[PDB]
Amino acid sequence: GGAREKKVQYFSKLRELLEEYKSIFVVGVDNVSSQQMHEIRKALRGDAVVLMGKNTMVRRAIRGFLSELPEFEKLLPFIKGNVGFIFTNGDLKSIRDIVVSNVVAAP
Amino acid sequence: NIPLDEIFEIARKMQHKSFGKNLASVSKEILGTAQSVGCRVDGKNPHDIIDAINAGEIDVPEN
Amino acid sequence: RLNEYQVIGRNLPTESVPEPKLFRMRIFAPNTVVAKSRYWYFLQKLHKVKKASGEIVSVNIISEAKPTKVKTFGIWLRYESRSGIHNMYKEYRDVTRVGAVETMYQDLAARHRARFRSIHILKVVELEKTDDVKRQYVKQFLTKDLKFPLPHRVQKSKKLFQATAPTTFY
Amino acid sequence: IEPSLKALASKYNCEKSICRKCYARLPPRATNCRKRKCGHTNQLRPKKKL
Amino acid sequence: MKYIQTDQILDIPEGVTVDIKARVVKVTGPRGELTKDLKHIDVTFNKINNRAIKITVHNGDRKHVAALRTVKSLIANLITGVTKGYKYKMRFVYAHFPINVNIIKKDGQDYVEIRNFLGEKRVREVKIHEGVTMEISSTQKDELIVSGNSLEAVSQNAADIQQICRVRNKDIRKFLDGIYVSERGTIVEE
RNA sequence: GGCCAUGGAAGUCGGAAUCCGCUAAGGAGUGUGUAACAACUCACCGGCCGAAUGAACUAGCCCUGAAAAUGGAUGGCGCUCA
Ligand SMILES: [Mg+2]
Ligand SMILES: [Mg+2]
Ligand SMILES: [Mg+2]
Ligand SMILES: [Mg+2]
Ligand SMILES: [Mg+2]
Ligand SMILES: [Mg+2]
Ligand SMILES: [Mg+2]
Ligand SMILES: [Mg+2]
Ligand SMILES: [Mg+2]
Ligand SMILES: [Mg+2]
Ligand SMILES: [Zn+2]
Repeated sequence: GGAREKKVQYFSKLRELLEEYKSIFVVGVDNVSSQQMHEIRKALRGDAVVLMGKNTMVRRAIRGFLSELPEFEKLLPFIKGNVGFIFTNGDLKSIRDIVVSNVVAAP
Repeated sequence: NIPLDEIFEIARKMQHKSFGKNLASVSKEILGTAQSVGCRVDGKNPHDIIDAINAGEIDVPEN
Repeated sequence: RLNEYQVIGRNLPTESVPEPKLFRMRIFAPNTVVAKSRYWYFLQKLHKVKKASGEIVSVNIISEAKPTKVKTFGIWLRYESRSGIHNMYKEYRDVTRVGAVETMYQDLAARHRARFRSIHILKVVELEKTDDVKRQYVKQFLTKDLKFPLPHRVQKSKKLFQATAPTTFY
Repeated sequence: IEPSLKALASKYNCEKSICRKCYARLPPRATNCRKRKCGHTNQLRPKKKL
Repeated sequence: MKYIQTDQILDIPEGVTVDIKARVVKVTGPRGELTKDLKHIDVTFNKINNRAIKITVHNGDRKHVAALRTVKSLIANLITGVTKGYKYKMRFVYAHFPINVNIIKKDGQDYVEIRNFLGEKRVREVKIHEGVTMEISSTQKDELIVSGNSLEAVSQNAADIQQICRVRNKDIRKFLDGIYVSERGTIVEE
């Protein structure tokens, strides 16, 4: 098994706080350095969460979780392509304010 | 040894390193290279102080 | 050209044991003289019995149940090479259990130089499910609506000379 | 030679593997020698550099 | 293993009309026509539609199966030769002696004339293949552009030019002089 | 720009080390490049296509291993789904 441990582990914290936090939204990124991310995290120690991982697996583990929190019932056909995960519990105005920036964009 | 209480200051001193979720991870990181050469690090070599601290030895919640 | 035989034998009865257990083997042999010989060859590989201390009780041909139904057979083998002794498993398409075994002997003769004397047939099984087929070279003939031509036909002539140009259409 | 052109030249003259038995000049990623005289050996080693 | 049947699918773009009869492929496109005889291979062709062609090998062994996708790739190269063209760019590599390259015409034939290669008094001449266009790049210093519809002729002429500029009796790791293919693309950029 | 060596070595000259933290991802680093950085490339994790894939081993025919002297012998011709 080996990886399946870390596999189901990625499916552990995958939820837990899921119900705790409020309805999140899109989190798209591309060509993002590791330092970039790392710093964004600091800006969110308790402000939010910085979850990341693959695309298909992320579905599967939760794609069937339509038994514990069915709620979604369809809140899944949205992870398309390069997709991360940033949690939160506040308001929309206090969202992009505590991310964005940290830009290295260029030609 | 030289763990003392003043190494927890090097944490807040170099509190610009490992963003480690909790500040104690600064110490953890600080210690993480403390074995680089290996010295009198708590009268021993790291990976036995550090690793154990993460495993849960005493307790240093440090605010 | 082979047939499948059911050979049944037993140890000779003694005053201690007057009805020894009857043992049957399925033997693929060209005739009944070799069928009873192969039986004793394999019993002495397993049991404390001899032809001198034993008795052949019955020899019967086992005919194919549906000789005009196309089947796929799996054959488990144990053969001796020039260097060692090996177990193998192979698959064949044929309509009779005997005709698959005839192909097997030709097949291990051709690809491994394994003579008849070097081969033990462990088991011949007809594969009921299409998922039971493990080998590619026979699974490719289990596809739906299988069609293929036969290009480059060579015609055998009764005469030495033909006055018209040869052709290979077909 | 400018470094851009020296890498282009090195792609054809230097970035190679060598057969240990017959000295054939092989692609760096080759697993066997292409020559029949050595038996398509896997005993290769990178072409040495200055 | 004698695979029962193996298939490859050619794709014909909109302006291209492939035309196959007795293993002689004639591909027609906006840029022209190219033909190739494949009588040394046993393959069969089926026209799926005006934009697709099935290429089949029946009951072929491992090597004869290996010869099928190469047919696919050659015909695809023909298609892109008559719809996009081919372009190889060569850079002139020398440490000390500049290479004097001219496009000459002798005996009614076009030639590539290499002079002063590594200081040699020898004048190297490479015949320019039919259907192959040479040009001295104006936008780049020490660049040769080899272009044409046929990939085989263009790459082989380029190889002729590269091979005639080989270094003898020296350490070629140190004496890196020569003419090398630097860019392999198409006339129509994508 | 880890420690020590070092004129300099900052991962990519050389020695004790092979850790920590964020991580899903990253080695105190697999290379090209520098006096040295930088720089790019990898290790691993990502997006993408979507059905198969990798490793070790066994034995058949073929190839290499396989160099001697007049020209020359599966008996000869010749033979390649033989
Ligand atoms: Mg995933
Ligand atoms: Mg067979
Ligand atoms: Mg005629
Ligand atoms: Mg070596
Ligand atoms: Mg030499
Ligand atoms: Mg010399
Ligand atoms: Mg064998
Ligand atoms: Mg000899
Ligand atoms: Mg002689
Ligand atoms: Mg002979
Ligand atoms: Zn070799």
